[PDB]
Amino acid sequence: NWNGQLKLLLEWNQLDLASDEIFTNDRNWESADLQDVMFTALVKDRPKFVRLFLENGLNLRKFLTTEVLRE
Amino acid sequence: DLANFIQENFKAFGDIQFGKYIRLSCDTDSETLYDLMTQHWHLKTPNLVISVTKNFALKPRMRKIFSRLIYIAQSKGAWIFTGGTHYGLMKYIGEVVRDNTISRSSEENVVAIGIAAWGMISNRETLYLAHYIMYCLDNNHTHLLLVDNGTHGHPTIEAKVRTQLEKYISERVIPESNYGGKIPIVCFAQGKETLKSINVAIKSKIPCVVVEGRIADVIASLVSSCVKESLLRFLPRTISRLSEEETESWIKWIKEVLESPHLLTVIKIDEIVSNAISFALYKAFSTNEHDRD
Repeated sequence: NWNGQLKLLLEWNQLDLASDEIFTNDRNWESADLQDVMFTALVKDRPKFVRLFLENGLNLRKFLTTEVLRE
Repeated sequence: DLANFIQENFKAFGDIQFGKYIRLSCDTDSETLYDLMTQHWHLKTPNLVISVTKNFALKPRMRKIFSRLIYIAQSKGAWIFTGGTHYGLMKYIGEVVRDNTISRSSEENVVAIGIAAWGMISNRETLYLAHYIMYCLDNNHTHLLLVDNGTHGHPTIEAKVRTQLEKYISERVIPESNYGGKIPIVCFAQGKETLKSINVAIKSKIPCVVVEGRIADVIASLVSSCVKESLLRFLPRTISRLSEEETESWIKWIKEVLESPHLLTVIKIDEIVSNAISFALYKAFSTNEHDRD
């Protein structure tokens, strides 16, 4: 369950460690997987993590639906 | 006229807009293929690159490396070779190509010239100029030559014949080419498919370049127990899927790759790409000793 392991490291603002452990080539991820993490990433003002999520194939125009903007 | 003539010989090949592509089954003469490409259109090749990559996540620097590679190919005038259009690294190459053309335009152009099989792709209308709508393809590549004859589930069938063509062009001689009649050829490694193609390349006496998480990383680490240690270090999950005897086959292939040191070349962590390419070429030119005098 790499998602929870990622959530914990997202709480504390730690990038260098997270890149290595959760973002290696063996495992895979898609935007559908990362939408919720992205939402919190934006809300809590975690910029470098937004960079990390955008580098690894997160389509931003697809993520911003009108409901998310209302929220 | 000539196109309709070719279809009869092959026993259909228009252009898709939304470049020109051709369909060939297999065993086509490499000389005839190159002659047709020159006859119909295009021009001679001062230098052509080949790359073998299967999803992979781009890194902050890898994009710089490959953008520089494509810029150099633009500067000199070159053909690039890629396998299919499965999105990933090759799709990024296509995007860089498309960006470069509009960025510069003016004189000259670059060609991707991708190669793949008929079976892997989804169905498409068969001729004149049938439109195409998006196992998958990339829009950036200019032309893709089609291979693999008649198959529906055969995987990586074209991967053989592609290497064959990669060997042929070198043999062709052009006077006053600035390389003594031998057009240069270089391989760039981004996994297992690249490993096999490296052995084919070396057997064809073609220098290759390897970046400083796959076979390429194992090759860099190298710079029996040795093979197994590097293999286990490079990829935990990949080795487990392979059977024990497949590891012996991997040992044999790695031994073949390391057999000759001079042809192979390695990058080290702005102009590093250009320097590596030139260095690779230079080693081959130096081995013969005919350039020495």
